[PDB]
Amino acid sequence: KLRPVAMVRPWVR
Amino acid sequence: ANSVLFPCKYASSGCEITLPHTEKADHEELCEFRPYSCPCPGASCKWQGSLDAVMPHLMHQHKSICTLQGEDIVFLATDINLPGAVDWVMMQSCFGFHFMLVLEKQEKQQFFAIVQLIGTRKQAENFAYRLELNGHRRRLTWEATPRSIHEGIATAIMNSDCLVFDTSIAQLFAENGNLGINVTISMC
Ligand SMILES: [Zn+2]
Ligand SMILES: [Zn+2]
Repeated sequence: KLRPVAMVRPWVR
Repeated sequence: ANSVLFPCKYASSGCEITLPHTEKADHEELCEFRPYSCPCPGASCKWQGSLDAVMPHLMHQHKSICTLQGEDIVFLATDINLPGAVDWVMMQSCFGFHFMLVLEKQEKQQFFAIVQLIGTRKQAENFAYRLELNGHRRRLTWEATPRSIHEGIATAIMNSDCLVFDTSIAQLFAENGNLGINVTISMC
């Protein structure tokens, strides 16, 4: 399907 | 007085349940009138509020969490190979609700991916979600009911009740140190 891609930046604990 | 029923502690905010002490504490953990706490991973935040208030809380205090409109998206987690305990979070908006998409790399290493509804347990039951990892003629899929933020995800994750994979599985699907998770939400 028509799929928006989103980049997610990591967070370190 | 043969015996007595006691009101739920959250009776003030509208719980009409009345119960014998034996199972008061049992009800009061399940109770839906219990305030909602912050659903972000990393509890540096200790906010509480009503369900109506949650989305606004994230919008004010967690501005870096970003949202996508759609029932089919790609959650592209970047820098997947970072060592130690890492979190990735984003929000998916569809069917009038907001969903929290979470990936958690734990230290040993193992990855855990899960979806929670910003809504009630009963609402969460109306939905299904698919998580899927894709590579050349290779696909790993997880399908389950999303958890209500009321319940949270911590015990699910401990029980491996979600998509689980290790760093070596990650490499079969990662491109340039980034992993693309296909998240799809639907009603039922
Ligand atoms: Zn109650
Ligand atoms: Zn918070």
